[PDB]
Amino acid sequence: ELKVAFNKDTYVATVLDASGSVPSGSVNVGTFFHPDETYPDSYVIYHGVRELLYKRSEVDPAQPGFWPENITNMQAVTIDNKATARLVLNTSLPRVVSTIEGGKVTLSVVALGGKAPLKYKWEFRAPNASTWTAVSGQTTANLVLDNIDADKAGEYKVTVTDAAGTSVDSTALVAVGAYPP
Amino acid sequence: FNVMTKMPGKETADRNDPYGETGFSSIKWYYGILVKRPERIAVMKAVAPL
Amino acid sequence: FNVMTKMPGKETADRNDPYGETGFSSIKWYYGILVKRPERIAVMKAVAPL
Repeated sequence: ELKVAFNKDTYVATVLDASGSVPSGSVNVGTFFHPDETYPDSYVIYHGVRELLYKRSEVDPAQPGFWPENITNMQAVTIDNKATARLVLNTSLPRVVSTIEGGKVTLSVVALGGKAPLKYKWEFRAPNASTWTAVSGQTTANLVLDNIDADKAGEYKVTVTDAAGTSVDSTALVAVGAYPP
Repeated sequence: FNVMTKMPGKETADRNDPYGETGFSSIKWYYGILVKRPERIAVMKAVAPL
Repeated sequence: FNVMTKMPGKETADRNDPYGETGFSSIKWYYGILVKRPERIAVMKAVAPL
């Protein structure tokens, strides 16, 4: 929920976060999900400000309005962003990794979003199951599996969660050939 | 029925969308009815079986 | 003067108005002055009665 303000004089649409403070002069014009719930990788912040100022009024950008009198000249507004950058995964886990019993498989994920305490998570699904099982201990980015056994095969999924609520995940299926004992 | 369509390209690119990655197709029409003789229309209203 | 006019219909139909029923007409020009000898232009000021 990115909150947008708007000052009618300077024509600056400050896209604040959910807990921002509206600048002296600007007025609340609405809220929109920057990572759109349904199509998450199609619209940008501009594509959300336009949908917010269309339902506004040139006479006073505080009361709602429509087509004959609304803020649709999208050249004078200057979006001034002060909302934390979306949690994006710069380097996701490989689609597939495959070693032999005894080898060392390492998985690494790099996240570039907005928060101080970017905490991590790790789960594990056996390749016949349905629910994810918590990988105890490893909670910091790179997960190292040394002397990997056959039972430690399946699908591993990281979950990079920021400070407030945002989370991004990425999976990596792991296979291990098992020579006879 | 009047139909207006603008396919994406050099026909939808403008100062608010310099690239032109959108289109639309709007259909509008004008309709009206004048009843000269209400006596010549009969309506019987009843319920129907489920 | 430069008068630019777009009639409602084909021309003025963007995402904002798919149906397209808004026109306009804009006039614009360019004016400037150059006082070659600002000594032959004299202004005398006073008040006037009701």
